[PDB]
Amino acid sequence: ELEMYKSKLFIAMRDESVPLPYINYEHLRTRCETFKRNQAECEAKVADVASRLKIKLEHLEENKLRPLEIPKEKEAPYTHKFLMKDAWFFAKPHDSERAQPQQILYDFFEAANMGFMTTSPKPIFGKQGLMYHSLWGQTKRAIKDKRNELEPSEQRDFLCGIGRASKKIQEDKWQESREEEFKQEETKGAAKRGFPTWFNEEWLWAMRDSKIGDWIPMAEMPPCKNEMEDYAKKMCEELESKIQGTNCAREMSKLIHTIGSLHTECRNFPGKVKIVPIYCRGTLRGESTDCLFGIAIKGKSHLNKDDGMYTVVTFEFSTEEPNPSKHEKYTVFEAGTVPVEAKEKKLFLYCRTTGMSKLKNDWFSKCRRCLIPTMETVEQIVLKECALKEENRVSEMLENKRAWIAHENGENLTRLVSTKLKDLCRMLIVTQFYYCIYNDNQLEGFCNEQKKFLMFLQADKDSKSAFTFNQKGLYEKIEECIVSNPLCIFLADRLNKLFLVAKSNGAKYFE
Amino acid sequence: MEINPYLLMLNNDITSMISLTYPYTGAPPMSHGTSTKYSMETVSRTYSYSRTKKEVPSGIFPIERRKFCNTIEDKENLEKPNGNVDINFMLSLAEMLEEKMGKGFFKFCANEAEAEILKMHFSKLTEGRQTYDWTSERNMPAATALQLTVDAIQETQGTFKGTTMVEYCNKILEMMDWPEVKFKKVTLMITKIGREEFIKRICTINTMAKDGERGKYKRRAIATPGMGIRPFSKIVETLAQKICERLAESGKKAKLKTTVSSTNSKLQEGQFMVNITGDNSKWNECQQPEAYLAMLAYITKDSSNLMKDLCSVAPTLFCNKYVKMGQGFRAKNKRKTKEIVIPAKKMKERKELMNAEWRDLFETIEPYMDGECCFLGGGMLMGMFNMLSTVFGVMTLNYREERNCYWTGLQSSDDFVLFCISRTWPEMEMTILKFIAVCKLMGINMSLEKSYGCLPELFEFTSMFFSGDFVSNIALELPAFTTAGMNEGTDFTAAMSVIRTNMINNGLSPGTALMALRICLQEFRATYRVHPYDSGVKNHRMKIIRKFIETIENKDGLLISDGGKLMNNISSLHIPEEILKEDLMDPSYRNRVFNPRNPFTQFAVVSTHSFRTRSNRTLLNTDMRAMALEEKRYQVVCNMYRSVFESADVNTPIGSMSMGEAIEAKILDRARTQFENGIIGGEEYSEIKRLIEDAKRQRLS
Amino acid sequence: SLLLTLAKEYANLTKDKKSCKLLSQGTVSSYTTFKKWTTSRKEKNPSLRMRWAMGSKFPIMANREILEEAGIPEQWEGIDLWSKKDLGMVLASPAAITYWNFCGPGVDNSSVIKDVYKAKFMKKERWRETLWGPMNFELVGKQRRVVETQPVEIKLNQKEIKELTMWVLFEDEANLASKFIQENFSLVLSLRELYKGKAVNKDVAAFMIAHQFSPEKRFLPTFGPIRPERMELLHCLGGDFWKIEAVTA
RNA sequence: CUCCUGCU
RNA sequence: AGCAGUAGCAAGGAG
Repeated sequence: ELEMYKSKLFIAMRDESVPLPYINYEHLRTRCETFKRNQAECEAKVADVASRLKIKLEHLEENKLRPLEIPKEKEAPYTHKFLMKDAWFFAKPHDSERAQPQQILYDFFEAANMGFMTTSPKPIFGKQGLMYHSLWGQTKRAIKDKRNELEPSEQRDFLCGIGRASKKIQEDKWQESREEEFKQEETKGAAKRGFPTWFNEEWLWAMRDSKIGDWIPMAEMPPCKNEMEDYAKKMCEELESKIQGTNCAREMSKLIHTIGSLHTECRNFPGKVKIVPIYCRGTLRGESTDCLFGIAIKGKSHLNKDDGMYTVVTFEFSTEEPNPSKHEKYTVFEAGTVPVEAKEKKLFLYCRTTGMSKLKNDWFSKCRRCLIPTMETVEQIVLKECALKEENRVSEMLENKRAWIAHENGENLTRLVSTKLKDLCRMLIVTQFYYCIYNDNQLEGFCNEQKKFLMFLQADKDSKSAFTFNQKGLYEKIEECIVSNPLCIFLADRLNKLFLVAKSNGAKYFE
Repeated sequence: MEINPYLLMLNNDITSMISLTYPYTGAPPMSHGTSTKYSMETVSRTYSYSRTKKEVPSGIFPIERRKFCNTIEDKENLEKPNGNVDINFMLSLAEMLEEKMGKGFFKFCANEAEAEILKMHFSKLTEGRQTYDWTSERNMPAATALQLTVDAIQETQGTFKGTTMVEYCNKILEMMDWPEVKFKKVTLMITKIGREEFIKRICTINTMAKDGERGKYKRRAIATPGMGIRPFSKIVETLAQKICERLAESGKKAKLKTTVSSTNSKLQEGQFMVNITGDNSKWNECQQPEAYLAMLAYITKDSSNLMKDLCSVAPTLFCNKYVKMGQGFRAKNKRKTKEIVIPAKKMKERKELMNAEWRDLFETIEPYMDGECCFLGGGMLMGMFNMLSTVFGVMTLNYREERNCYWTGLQSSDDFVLFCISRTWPEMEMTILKFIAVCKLMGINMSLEKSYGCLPELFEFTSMFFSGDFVSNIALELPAFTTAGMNEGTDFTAAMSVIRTNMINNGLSPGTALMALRICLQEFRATYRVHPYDSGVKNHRMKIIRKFIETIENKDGLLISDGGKLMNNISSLHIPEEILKEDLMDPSYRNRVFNPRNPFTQFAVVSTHSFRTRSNRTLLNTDMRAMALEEKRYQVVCNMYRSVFESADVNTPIGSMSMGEAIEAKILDRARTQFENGIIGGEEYSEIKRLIEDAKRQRLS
Repeated sequence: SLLLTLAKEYANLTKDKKSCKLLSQGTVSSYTTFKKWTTSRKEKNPSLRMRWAMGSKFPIMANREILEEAGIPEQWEGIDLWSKKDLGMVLASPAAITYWNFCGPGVDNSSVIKDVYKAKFMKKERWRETLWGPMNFELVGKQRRVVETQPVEIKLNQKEIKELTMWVLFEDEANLASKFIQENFSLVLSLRELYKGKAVNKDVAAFMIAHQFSPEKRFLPTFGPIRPERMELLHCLGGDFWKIEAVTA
C-alpha cells in the first residue's frame, strides 16, 4: 500500500535534475527537512535593491501623456468587401413564389434592363480593363440564358485563379542542380498607410435615417405579464423602432442575405462557379420589396480547413464620381443613365476582385447579434441613473437626458453636440457594426491599450494622482499595432481628440 | 462635423462605458502555416533568460544539461527579466508562510490530499482535453491515447489488473524499467522499440499555435503533453488545489471588499494606501520546476512515505521534457513557382536556406537539438501547473521585513492587485522597489509597461475594473449563446440555459436577455428552415404546414420547430417549450407528435424531434478505415456488455477480472435464479448451457 | 426466453477471430474507455455543419419499415421524401418529420409522458399559481452560497440516489451492504410498488428518479430569504439595479 | 482517363 | 491577380 515501485532509471533521473549545490535527491531532502531561515535574507534583499536603477514617474509634475503617432504617409484605401455609402439599388415588388436568389437574379434581369448595360472597353482608371469587360459581357449573356454556371474561358481562368499555386514538392525526391533553381524563403511583414479622411462621411451617413422602413428580419414579441416585461418590451420597442431605419440595418441585411447565399453556394457547389446576386429585402409603403445592389461571382471553393480564401468578383452599381484616393483598389467602369425623380443622372459600373473565407462567413452571416452591446450599454445607463435616483423615471429619462458627441471640425475646445439618447444608441449600433466589420489583430491590441489609457483618463477625472513606471515601451507597443487598419487609425485620432477635449479641464496631458 | 464616441466618458464612469471597448462581435484571429518560429522563440528566449552558461553533461540523454538554480551571472541590466531562482530565499518564504496561519498546515492539507488520492479511479483521466498519442505521434482525445497506452501494456508483457491510480503509475515506472516495448503501427502491423527511445518518447510534449485568443497582436504557442505525464500533474494540481482552497489571499468580489475594508482599518494618523495593478510578463518562461521540487519536498517533507515519493516525479518530467518543432518550413525559387517543404527532421542538413531571423534563432538553439525535438530544461509551458504558481504569488504577498509600511493584495494566474500602506512617497519608492526586489529574486518578473496605481480602489483584476464604489462586469463571449447545433429540441432550451446562467452570475440586465432571446429564436428559425404559419415563406417545409393548418383547432399549441410562435419569456427561461405547449395541444396533435413509434427517434428536454444526420465521408475513404473497424467492433462489444447488464450506464462498472467471464457468470447467475423461480425446461437450460460451454471453449481457444 | 437470445448473441460474438483478443483481455472498467472512441477532434462548429446539413435535400438517416408502413412517396407538389441510397436505413428530409407531425397516425401516450416529467410539471404548476407586484429600483447584492434549489421532500445527497436505483431497479449486482439501508429499505418497500409494471425503459426510469429526489445545490449569488421555493426564480426576482417581490402566500 | 473529399 | 499578416491559401490524393 505505502510503497512506490522504486525503478532503476528514474532514480538516476531524479538525481540528475537537482539544483547545483546538491549531489543527490536524498541530500536535498535531508537539507529541506532541516531548514531554518535566517536574517541574512534582508541583506540579499537590500543587495537586490541597490543595483536596481528604477524610478516611478508621477503625473502632476511630468504629465508626458503625449498624443499618438499617426503615420503621415499615403492615405489608407477603402478595404470593405462591399460598398456601404456609394450604393445604388433597383427595386421591384416581392413575389412570394419567386424567392430563391437565382430567381431574384432572373426577375431583376427582366426588371432592370441589362440590354442597355453597355460598357466601353476603356475604364476611367484601374489596372485590367479588357478582362472585366469580357467577364461582364459573358456573365450578362449567361444571365440572359438563365443558367448560373460560367463556361470556361481564359477570362475566368485568369481572374478566379485556376492553377495559380505553387508546386508543393515533398523532400523525398529533390533532384538538385549545380547553381540552378536556387531556392530559399523570405517574409516581409505589413505595409504602412496613413490617416483616412473619408471615414467621417460614412460614419455620419451610416447613422442617418434613410422612404424604405424596416431592414433586419427580427422576430415577434412574446406575451408579457404584470411583471417587468412591460419595461423590457418597451425598451425593445423603442430601441428596435430606432435601429430599423438607419443604413446600418441595410448593410447588416445586405451581409446576411448576400453572404448567406454565397455561404450555401459554397456548401452545395464546390468546384463550380456560380452567379450570386447582391440584394436586400425591406418594406416600402407597406408593400414588402427587395433590392439589387450588385453581382457576385464565386471562385470554386474547396474549403479544406477554416481558411481557404476563395475568389469573389463584385460588379457594383454606383451613382457618384470615383476617387483615386479612397476608391483605390477598384477598377471603376461606367454604365449609362438612370432616371432619378426628385434628373436622369449618370450610372457607374464598378468592378472589384476580393476574397472571403470559411471562418469569415459565420461571423458575417450571423452578424445580427449586435443589438446586445448597444442595449446593454443604454440599459446600464438608464438603470444606473434610476439606481442612483431610486425612482421609476425611465420613459421621461429617455427624452430629457443629453449625451455629448460630435465636436466640430474647425474648433474642438468644449464645443460639443448634446443629443438625445436614442441617437446615442444609433451611434452605438454604428460603432458595434464597425467593430464587427474590421476585426484584425491591430484592433485587438489597440483596444487593450486604449483600455489602459481610459483607465488613465478616469484616473484624471477624480484627482487621484496616477503614476506609471516606464512610458517609453508603452508608446512603443501602441505604435507597433497601428499600421494599416483604418478603424484603428481613426480611433487613435479620436483618442487624441479625446485628450484634446479632456485637456481643457484636467491637467495630465499635452496640446 | 467630426464625431467621437469616447466623449461618452467625459461625464460617466468606466463601469458603464467599458463594454463599448470590447471587439467581441468580430472574428477571432487565427494562425497560419507552421508553428515552428513560435516554439523556437519560446525555447530560445527561455535559454536567453537563463542568466548562466554552466552546462552539466548527461548520461541518460545524449545532450547537455544547463542548470537554472543558484548559478547566476548577474548582468547590470537587471531590469531585463531573469530566469534564476534562489532556493534558500523561497524556502525562507515558505517557513515564513506557514508561521502566519496554524502550525500543522501542510500536513493537514497534504493529508486531505492523500485522502483524496487513494480513492480515485483512473477513468478521471478520460475527462480531459486533447493529448499527444505517442504511438502514431498525433493528437488524440484522452480515452483514445489511454487505450493505446494500455494496449501497449497488455501487448508488451502480461496484462493489466490495476483499476486504480497508483498501480497505473507504478505500471508507468515498470514500463520505464523495461528493455524493449512492442506496440502496433499501420493494415495493423506490430513493431518493437528499445529502451532509450521509450524514455525520449515518454518525455515528449507537442507544441502548436493558440487559435482564437482575444487580446494579442503576435501569436503564442500552446503545448499539450502526452498521457504518462498527465496523472502526476493531476496529483500535484489536487494538492495545490486544496492549498489554494485553504488560503485566503487567492482567487473574487467579496475578498477584495474584505481586504480593502480591513486594511482601511489598519491606518495611522499619517499613513495612506496606494494600489497598483500590474501584470507579470513572461510568466511561462520564468518558472523552473526545480523550485517546485524543493517546495513539494517541503510539503512532502511532512506528509508520509508514499506521497513523499509520488509528488516528486512530475517536476522531474518537466525538468527534462522535450519540445516538438512543428513541421518545418517552406522554400521557393526566384520565380515563385515551385515550393519545396522541409520538415523538422532535415532542418539540420538544410540549415543554409533560411532567413536572417531563423538563423539567429537557430544557431542559439543548435547545441540542444535532438533529431525531431529540442531539449528544454527550465520552461513551464501553457497547459501545465496553474494552481501552483499562485502559491508562489501568495508567498510574495506575505513577506515580512521586520515605520510600519507594508503591502498586501490578491493574486491570480498572472494578474495581481497590490496594496501598499506607507507615509511618504520616497518610502513608497522604498517599499515598491522592495516588492520588485523580492519578486525579482524569487523568479517573478513584473512588467513595467503595463502597471499603474492610484490611492483609492480604481484597479483592474481579471477584466473587472473596480471603481471607487461600483463594479464592472465581465464581457462574455457572444458566440456562446448558440453552440449546440444538435437537434430541433436541444438547441433553443440550451440557449435559454445559457441566457439563464449568464444572467445569474453576471449582471445581464433584462432587456439584453429579451433581445438575445428573440435573436437566438431568429437564428433557430433561420437554421432549421421553420417559419410561423402566417409568414409568407413558401419552401419545401412550409407548404405542408400551410395546407394542413385547418386541421389544427388551437393554433398557438404548435411547437416553434413546427410553425408556432414564441411563448417563453424572461420569467420562464428555466422551463422548456414542450410542456408549456403541452397544456394547450390538440388531441390528434398531442397524440401525433408524442408517438415513440417513429422512424426518426428509433432505429435535457422531451426528445420527439431528435434525429441523426448522416456522418462525413472521409470515414471510409482515407487510409484509417481500420480505425472505423475498431470503433464498430467496440460499439458491438459495448452493445453486448450493455445487453447483458440491463442497468450499466448509472454506475461506473468497476471490477478487475474480465468482461466475458463476468458475462458468463451473469448468464449462469440469472440462469440459476430465473431457473429455480421461473423457467424450468430441460432443452432451454441444457441448450443455453451448451452455448455457454461451446462459447467458453471457443474463447479459450 | 431472452437468455436464449443473449446466448445466441454471445456465441455469435465469440465466434469472431480477432474479437477474442478484445474481450477477456481487458477489465470491467475498460468498458468505460471502450465507450469513448470518438475520433473526431472537437466538432468546434456544430451549428455550421447543422446549417450545412439542413440546407441539403436528404441529410437525415431514418428507419424504413415504419415510414414505408405509413408514409407517402411524394407530396402534392414536388416535395421529395424518399431515397434508395445507402443496412436497411433510408435517408430522408425534414419535411417527413413535420409530415409525420401533421399527417400521421397517433398513439395515446399522454398520461405516461405527463408522469415522466413530474418535476418540470411541478415547476410550471408552481409558476402558474404565483403573483407579482411593482418594482423598486434600488441597489442590491449579497455573497454566493451553496443552495439546494428544488422543492423536494426527501433531500438525499447524490450518493443514496445511485445506490437507491441500484437497490430498486436491479439488485443482482447492486452494491455492498452498507448501514444506510434500513429506512431507505422501507422506501424500497414503497418504491417497488410504483416502478414494477411499466412500459417505460430502465434508462428513462433511472433518469426520472434522479429528478424528483435530488435537491440541486449550486453555488449562486443569492439574496433575501433562502427558501428553495424562490431560488429557481432567482434570475427573475432581482438583478443588480432593480428588485421585485410582492408574494403574499 | 476515372474515382474520392468538405476538420485528418 | 487577389486574400493576406511574420506564413499560409489560391485545390489535393489515389488507381
